[PDB]
Amino acid sequence: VAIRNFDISKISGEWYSIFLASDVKEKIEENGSMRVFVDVIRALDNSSLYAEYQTKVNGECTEFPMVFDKTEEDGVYSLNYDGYNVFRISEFENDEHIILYLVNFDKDRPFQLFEFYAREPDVSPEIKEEFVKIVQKRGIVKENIIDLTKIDRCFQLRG
Amino acid sequence: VAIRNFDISKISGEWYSIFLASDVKEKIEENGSMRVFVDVIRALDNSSLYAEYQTKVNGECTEFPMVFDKTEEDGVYSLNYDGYNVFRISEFENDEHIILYLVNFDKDRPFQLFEFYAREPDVSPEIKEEFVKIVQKRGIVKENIIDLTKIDRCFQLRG
Repeated sequence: VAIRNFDISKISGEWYSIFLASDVKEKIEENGSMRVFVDVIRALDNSSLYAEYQTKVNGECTEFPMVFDKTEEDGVYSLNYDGYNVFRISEFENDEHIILYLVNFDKDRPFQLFEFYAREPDVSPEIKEEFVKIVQKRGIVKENIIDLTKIDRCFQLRG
Repeated sequence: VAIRNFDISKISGEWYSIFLASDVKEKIEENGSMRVFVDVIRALDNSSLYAEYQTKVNGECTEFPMVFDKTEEDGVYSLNYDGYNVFRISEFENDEHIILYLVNFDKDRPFQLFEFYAREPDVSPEIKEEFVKIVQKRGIVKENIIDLTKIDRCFQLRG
């Protein structure tokens, strides 16, 4: 229930991607642009955030960096990747879990996307349930929630 | 069908609010923060946009300005009003109609909102139909679409 602002001095280091949820399924499905799995986040110099992601293109595991630029609103960041994106990072229940709400402002097909990150590769079933509920309040349906701990997240490449 | 980038040199002057649509109805209902009716838009100096809005608080017509700040993405603007908002302005079918897609990044209750502006106070039924369809693709339901030409938009104050 407890969704608060993340303290950015606590964010750096290794994370895992737990769920992806979106009202445009194709973005988080096999070969979608947002089917990506976090590895590490680092705080850069001007308040920008750096992250490395694994992803599978055509069945092979790859990796690439992203950078997130701080907006004037706290906990809110913009990101140039498959167009322009704005999202908020929040702490979910405690500082070991991050809930992420993003929108991509594509002219023709914008969409909303949730990411859920944890310091552990898998989470308790209670956390999962609270996550689905939250996404369902945003109006996304359960079919569109993809549980990532049940697939290949390219762990061979982490580090 | 034709949804393109608005040419900002064509934007200034008088507009009218035609519809409001949102997945959080209360924002566009009587006394909601987003139940607002455009009057005029002006282009400012640094690419910022200025607009004046009428609104009814507790049954009396009022007015106040808003300013929209240009992001790096074209057609996309941020706005500090009832928290932090990001939206895209597009031309709808022709330069006399603007379709507006906004998100408010409130931590606890974010929402999506569409505004529809025209150079005329009312529009053809074809335009209306295309508008509802577009909103329904975004996953908002018809009950949440409020047709503004059927209420009081405080015209006494325009000018």
